[PDB]
Amino acid sequence: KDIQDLRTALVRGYIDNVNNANYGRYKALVGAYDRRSLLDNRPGGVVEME
Amino acid sequence: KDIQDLRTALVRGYIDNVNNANYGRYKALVGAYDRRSLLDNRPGGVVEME
Amino acid sequence: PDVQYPINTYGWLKKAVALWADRDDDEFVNQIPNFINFAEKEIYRNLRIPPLEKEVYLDIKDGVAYIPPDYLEAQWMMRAKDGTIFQVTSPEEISYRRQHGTNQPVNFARFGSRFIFYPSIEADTPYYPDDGSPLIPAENSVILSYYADPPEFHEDTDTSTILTIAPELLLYFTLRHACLFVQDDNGVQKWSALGKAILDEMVEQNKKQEYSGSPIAIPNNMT
Amino acid sequence: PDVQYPINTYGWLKKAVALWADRDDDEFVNQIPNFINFAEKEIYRNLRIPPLEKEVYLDIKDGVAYIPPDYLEAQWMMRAKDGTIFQVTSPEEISYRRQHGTNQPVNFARFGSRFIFYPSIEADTPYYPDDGSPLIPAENSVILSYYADPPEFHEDTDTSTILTIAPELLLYFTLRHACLFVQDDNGVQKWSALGKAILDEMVEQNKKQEYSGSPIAIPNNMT
Amino acid sequence: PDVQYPINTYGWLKKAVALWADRDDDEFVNQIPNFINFAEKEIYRNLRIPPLEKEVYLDIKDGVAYIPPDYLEAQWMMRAKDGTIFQVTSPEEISYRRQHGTNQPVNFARFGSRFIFYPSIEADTPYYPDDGSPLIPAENSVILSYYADPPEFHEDTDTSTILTIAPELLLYFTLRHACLFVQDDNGVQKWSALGKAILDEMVEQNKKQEYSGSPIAIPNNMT
Amino acid sequence: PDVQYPINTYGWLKKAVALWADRDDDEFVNQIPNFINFAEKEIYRNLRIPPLEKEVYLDIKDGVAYIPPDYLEAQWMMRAKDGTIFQVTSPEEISYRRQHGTNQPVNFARFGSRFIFYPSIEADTPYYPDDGSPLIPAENSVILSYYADPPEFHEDTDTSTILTIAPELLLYFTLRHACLFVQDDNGVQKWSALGKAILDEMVEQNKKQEYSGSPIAIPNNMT
Amino acid sequence: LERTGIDFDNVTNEWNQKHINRFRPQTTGSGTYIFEAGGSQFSNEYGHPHTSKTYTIGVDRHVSVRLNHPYLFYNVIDNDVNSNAAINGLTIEFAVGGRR
Amino acid sequence: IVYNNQAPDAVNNVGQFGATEGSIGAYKQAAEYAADSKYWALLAESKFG
Amino acid sequence: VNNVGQFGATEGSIGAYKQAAEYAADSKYWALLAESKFG
Amino acid sequence: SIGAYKQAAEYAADSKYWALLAESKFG
Repeated sequence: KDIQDLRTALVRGYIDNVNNANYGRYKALVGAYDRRSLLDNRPGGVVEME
Repeated sequence: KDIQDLRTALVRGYIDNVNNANYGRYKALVGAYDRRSLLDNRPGGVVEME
Repeated sequence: PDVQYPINTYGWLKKAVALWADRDDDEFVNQIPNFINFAEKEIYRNLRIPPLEKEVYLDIKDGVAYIPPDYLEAQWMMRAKDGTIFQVTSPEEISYRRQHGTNQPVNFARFGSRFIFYPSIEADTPYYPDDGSPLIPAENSVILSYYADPPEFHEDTDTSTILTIAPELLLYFTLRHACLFVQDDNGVQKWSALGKAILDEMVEQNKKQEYSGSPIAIPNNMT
Repeated sequence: PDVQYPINTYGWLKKAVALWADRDDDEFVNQIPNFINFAEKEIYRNLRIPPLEKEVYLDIKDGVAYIPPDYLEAQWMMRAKDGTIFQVTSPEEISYRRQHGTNQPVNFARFGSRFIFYPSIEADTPYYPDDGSPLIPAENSVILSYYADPPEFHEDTDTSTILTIAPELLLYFTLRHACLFVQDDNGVQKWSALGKAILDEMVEQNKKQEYSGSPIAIPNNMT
Repeated sequence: PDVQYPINTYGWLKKAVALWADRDDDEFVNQIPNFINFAEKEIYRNLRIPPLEKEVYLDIKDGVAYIPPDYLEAQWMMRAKDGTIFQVTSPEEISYRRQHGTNQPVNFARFGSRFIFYPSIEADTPYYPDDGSPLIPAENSVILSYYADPPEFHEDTDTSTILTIAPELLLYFTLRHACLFVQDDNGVQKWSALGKAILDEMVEQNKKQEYSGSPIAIPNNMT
Repeated sequence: PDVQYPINTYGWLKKAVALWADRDDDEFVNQIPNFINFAEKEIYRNLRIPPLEKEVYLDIKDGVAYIPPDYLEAQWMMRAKDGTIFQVTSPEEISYRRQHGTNQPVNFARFGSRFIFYPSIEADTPYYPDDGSPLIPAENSVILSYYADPPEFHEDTDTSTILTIAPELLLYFTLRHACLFVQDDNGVQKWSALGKAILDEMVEQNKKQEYSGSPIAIPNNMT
Repeated sequence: LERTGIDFDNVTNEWNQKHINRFRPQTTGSGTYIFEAGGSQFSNEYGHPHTSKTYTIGVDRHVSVRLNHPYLFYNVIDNDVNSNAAINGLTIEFAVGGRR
Repeated sequence: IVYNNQAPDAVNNVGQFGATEGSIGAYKQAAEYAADSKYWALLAESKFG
Repeated sequence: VNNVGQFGATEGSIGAYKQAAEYAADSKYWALLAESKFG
Repeated sequence: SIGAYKQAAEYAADSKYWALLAESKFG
């Protein structure tokens, strides 16, 4: 009974950290944000900021 | 049933990171973009910036 | 001179400048239209805000288009149906696609005063008047959005959205050049510093606007 | 002149200003209103808080759902049904969503004066509001929460929350333009610094009010 | 004028300002209430201390609540029984729980002038008067603690906790704006520097208070 | 003197300049034109934008294709046939191409007043243009897009786009040399700073106009 | 009372613009003065008035006028009947602009 | 707790988007005729029924 | 009136009216049903 | 099917013109 409880909790803790990290965040204010350009989903981007 | 869900969702959270970084994006400032030179599809430098 | 509280027309602004620049003489008032023209051209040279935007239908003959004379800067353009936002590329890239190309995306570039399109699109203007109650859009047409230069006043009771929103913007900027005609050097900086302060105040109202709804990441993956 | 302990509003404020600049002559007063129209604008251009926010229902009708005149910036947006929050994105993505029809995470974007939503939603309002119908809040449609352009004062007994709460602000900030009409710049600096230091207090009040109750950084939902 | 030693009422403070700002004239004394109003609004805009806190019972109809008009900033809120401290989340998070949710914690967010709750709580106000010796709390009620704006004086013998605790606080802050009416610029900084010194003196009395009993770590683990 | 609200052109500008430097004496005016010829040159030496660009056909004839007098700088270059873009290189490479004859990526280079192209192209024009032939745009030959030296003014009613759009620029920049003829250097600094700050606006306008529509950094073509 | 073309040459040069803000008299007695102000861009003309105010001793200590001509003139008028007022001297509060 | 009895007492003279001082006249004339057309539209539906 | 309580007051906006384009949009929805009834 | 946002005055002109003709022929 104890083994199932710990292994469940440990794997549960493992999963959410993975699920948070794998699909990533980024950070930039409105200044130099370029909202229109950044939304491009192509890995080969053609536009950035300076 | 449970192993399939966790394994699939792990790869789904994996692959969405796969394509994002694969689509190479370059971001610069508004100044010094030099759009005419940068957008050349030939990766051979003949047009340049200090 | 005297001016009203709701400054909204070029006529009242022309006298308001002579009020804030309190001097009133033939050597100064007669050149005030030139100062306003100098101020507006400086402001509109780099300012980009939604109220001065414009919709337009193009006349693509064969993968080509002529740039409107009033065009300043280009933003998103799309089809009237199904969307399909277009993207800009370089001439050295679109030419590569033409020779090797003998559902696909759409790319465009600029040849001086002309637009180009790789897939050789054909679009037409609306069918226009007759009885002229509607303006029926035509199939296979495209819609373009761009920033256009607002017309110069050239008339007293004429008005512009800038006067309605930020009348003090042009007022301070025209006082810059007014303090350039007579070298009120201390006045030059105070109007300019206030002028850029109002001018820069425009942009963070706008970038906080286009991304206001729910700041997230990029949900665009190829699949 | 003279005033009351609280300065409820314009009818008194436009005098108190003259007061705080003791030398109140007519060439100066009659522009008081203008100074004020300047200051409130310099404020609202970037100030954002609840008291000016709005609830409102919309009419999507083909996803051309149009932007109200009074609009400045959106905080959130949703349905009255089951509380579904939208989020915002670019055309370049929503268009893909179209070219890949299959929609639960509703997105929307800003096409000029238009709002687009990927799915062809059909929230509704009545025709022009002669009304004669609450209609269960217009069929409990989407509802918008957005900051709106407040009305410029046009009357002495006219008012605004600001004066109920924070008038000294307006006073100082208009003294700013008042001390610019006539060249007393040290006073300008002082007025302006104080306006800003008064102001930032407000936004900090709001910040400390927002996200109270110690929420976790983000409840990580698996689903 | 003359003032007492235990300055505790608005009436004596109004004359005390005219004593420290030793000048007494109609152009200055008549505006003193405006200066005090300016000082208090600046102070209360960001100051958060326990004596101005308030308890309140809500009226949750169906997972919703209307924000009290006097609300400024929210702190801990809980159930009248068994505790269950609530936590704040984002609208984009609570909406996710609603659609997928068809012993649990409680989350809440803010929709403009309204509160929301995911579990669709229903709470009621106390049953109130009749004979009205007690105010009996009702079952399934909730209790909220928030910072509320103290009322403006608007009366001579009226008093506030600030005068009782730090009478010099408002006294120096109202001298700031008093030295703004007449440009005692040197006076402006000295009152302000002392004013913030007294104002900042409030906070470390408070943060040293909430964690005073026995500074430890976090004994909260999920098990 | 006096002027009109818009300063269309020279005939008025050469007076407005005298004006903005109130003391307009003859030793000074008669050099107005010279100051202007200086300023426009100081500009065009490095200014680059569309409105001065040019379409033009060429005659390669043995790859000695010669450079037009009016030339300053090239933006792109191509055929009217199938839209093939050339690119540019050095002699040291094209010569190799020759010593290694086998040509699709067409290159070219700058030999003094001559343009070379590796392949012995044969675009064509008529002999001297008595013309009498549009000839399908000279047999739809290569076409060039290059910035050209605009004409120096030579007449009062002569004009240029600049004045339609941005005259204050010329005004200030020539006042610069005008305030150098006669030693008032502070005015010089002011004129010059303003000219430059007016100017950079234009190039930024153009930059924000170029590469609009969010293109990808480079569509990577395999082929 | 009137004085035309005050160039303020004892503090600044003639041709520069001088932002005028306040006139600060030191009056004596009781009365109601009327103050006018004006100027011209050139030193020869009699300038055009810009504003006028009434000065009441015991209520107003000085007056506000907004001018920046290099050649300022002011007019003092006393038409009131029961006034025995007098003026000992003035104090012009003013700034410095520029010239061309 | 609160009553939605408040009414607009000021004039729509400012606003960063949409209505402007140079276009508030068009907004005012459009709004008044829209209500009049709608008011006579309900009467039109009433008489048609 | 108040020391800490700020939630007891609020200032309204300039006006909660729709755009002329929104008036144009409502014009059609009230015009589109017209020819439906006309038919 | 999304419409663009041109000058509001022009839309108001289209708003009243079409409404005027629609209601006039309605009468």
